[PDB]
Amino acid sequence: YAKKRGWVLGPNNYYSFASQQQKPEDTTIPSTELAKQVIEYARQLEMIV
Amino acid sequence: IDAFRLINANMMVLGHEPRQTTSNLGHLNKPSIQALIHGLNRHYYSITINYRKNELEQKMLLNLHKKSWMEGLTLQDYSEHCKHNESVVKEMLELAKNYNKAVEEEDKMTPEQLAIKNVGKQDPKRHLEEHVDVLMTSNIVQCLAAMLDTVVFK
Repeated sequence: YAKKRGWVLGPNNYYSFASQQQKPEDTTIPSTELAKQVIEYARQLEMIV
Repeated sequence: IDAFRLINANMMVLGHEPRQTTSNLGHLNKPSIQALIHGLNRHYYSITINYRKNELEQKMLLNLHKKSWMEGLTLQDYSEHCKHNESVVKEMLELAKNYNKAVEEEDKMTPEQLAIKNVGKQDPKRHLEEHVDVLMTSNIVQCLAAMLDTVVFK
């Protein structure tokens, strides 16, 4: 376990390290492409089918 | 608009126009019954009118119903916009209440008699296409203009 993995037995414990993230969000990255759906909605609805 | 041109009575037998083309004979109408009752073709003759246009006024007669970019980038107000959507859907429920009755009803009546018992208060299928068009074009433009104010601005 000390060589295939880490988990070095120091002072009387196997020690874990950081296993987390930041979770960023923009939610206006879709604002280019959600506009592409809305233009497509009025596209097919206005065309003589 | 209308314009006329007097003719003599001394030449009532002799011809008054030589008629070398079709442009003032059968075009723009045959003369109306309430105007030939006094006039055409006694004592005068009618005449044709068109519209010449210089390019300079033609270009500005085209564009006088448009606005600035302020009108193109409004977001009306979300309180009344939700209130308007709350309004229209509410009677649209009631239009659907009446729509279930009439479509199911269909008395076998050879439908011109359906088309005489509907003048009155009867209105399924007519408001139902109408309010959907209003709920469509309001919600799409209110979304799509709010889309651009984030992509463009900052």
